[PDB]
Amino acid sequence: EVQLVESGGGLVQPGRSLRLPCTASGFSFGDHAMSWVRQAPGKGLEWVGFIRKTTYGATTHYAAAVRGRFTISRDDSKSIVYLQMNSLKTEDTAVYFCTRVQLDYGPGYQYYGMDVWGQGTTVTVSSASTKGPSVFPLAPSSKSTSGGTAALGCLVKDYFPEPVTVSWNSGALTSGVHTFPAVLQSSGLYSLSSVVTVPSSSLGTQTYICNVNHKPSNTKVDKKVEPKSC
Amino acid sequence: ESVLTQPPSVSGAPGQRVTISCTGMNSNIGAGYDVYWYQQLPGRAPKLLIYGNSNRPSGVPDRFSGSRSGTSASLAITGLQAEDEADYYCQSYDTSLNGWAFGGGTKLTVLTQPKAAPSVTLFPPSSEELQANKATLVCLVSDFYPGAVTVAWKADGSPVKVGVETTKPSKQSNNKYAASSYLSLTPEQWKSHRSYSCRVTHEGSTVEKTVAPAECS
Ligand code: NA
Repeated sequence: EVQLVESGGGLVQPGRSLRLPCTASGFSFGDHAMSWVRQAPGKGLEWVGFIRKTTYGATTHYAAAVRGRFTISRDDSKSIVYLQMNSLKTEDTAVYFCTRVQLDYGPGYQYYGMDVWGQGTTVTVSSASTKGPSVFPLAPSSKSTSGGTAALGCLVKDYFPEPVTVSWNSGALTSGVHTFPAVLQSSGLYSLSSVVTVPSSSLGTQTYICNVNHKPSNTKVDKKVEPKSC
Repeated sequence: ESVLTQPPSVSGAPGQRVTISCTGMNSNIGAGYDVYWYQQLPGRAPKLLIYGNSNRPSGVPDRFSGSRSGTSASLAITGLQAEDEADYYCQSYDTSLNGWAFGGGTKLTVLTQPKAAPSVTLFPPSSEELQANKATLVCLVSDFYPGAVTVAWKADGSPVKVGVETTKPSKQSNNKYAASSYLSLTPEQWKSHRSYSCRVTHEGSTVEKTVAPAECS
């Protein structure tokens, strides 16, 4: 079957460079233009650039955001197309997909839909390294209490890499708990929150502790979440 | 996106017909550039769905149809099936960008449970974080269906876009969805305003919660 396989992902510092090879199989690589597309974590698709067949000079065309920084090239004898990324910026962080441009003929011209996609490879541009989280309480108050139910939680900030797990009262409190996925800040560090809803009457009588584990930094944090009388 | 505009979400029950619009410009669809559609199933790479405005690749069933008229394109799904839950992206060439442009993407939900409006809780910076010279507002959204919201922030009634981070919705234990959004501020920014608000839009309706820096400090 037709197949594309990217390699070469990884973590690289801003201002450095990385090459991604993409190997094609199951079709005649040289018969097709090839196109790169990227998808930053949580975001939509964004075209990177494409390269024509060698018989036409293998000319290339890029999105404005990577012009003068990224270079696409191809080697038809090895069925490989390369994405050379120079001058990397944090906002280049994305999954990079290698794609094949179709040959289907329309009314007087060829279409250019991307009809085969690789699985994609992650490129992270960041100066972050292993870092344990800071844990802050999200104290319950009148502003988080509705109809006799109070929400409280804990904010787990600026850690690397994923993941952290959160439990409440050592696993004894599970009803109403939700731990959210993390957000990636531009600094390259992650943050998340965990929330639980409890009866507002229990607040003076029950203790609530969120247990944060970040195994990459060998850190555990048990944060007491005290209610605010406002 | 800028030059191609899609609705962030669309939904319907199994068997229904839904449409996804792709509103273009005279620098792309209106100038005659063809429209392409890509389907991205959750956790997968995109696949070509429609090429050259209305053509289906082999392997794409005929409940998918594409049309174009003027500066607009549209993807119809006639007879929604469960496996069609996916993000859909339209794509066209744009001469003001001189590149291949994508719409922002539409999440299609195939409804399997009753719709449910979101609950919203907004947390101010904790004193502990403030004492560490940082400030994060935390807006938590829960118990909603389908799993698509938009979150906007305000300071003193005025929009604020810098410093915002939002997660894509994910399932809670009760099978509804939750989402979170964060506003990062300096302690001085926080203290300098009278109010901060998060506004959560779900199915064209909006829930807004407000905190005041002068309270709970
Ligand atoms: Na070509």
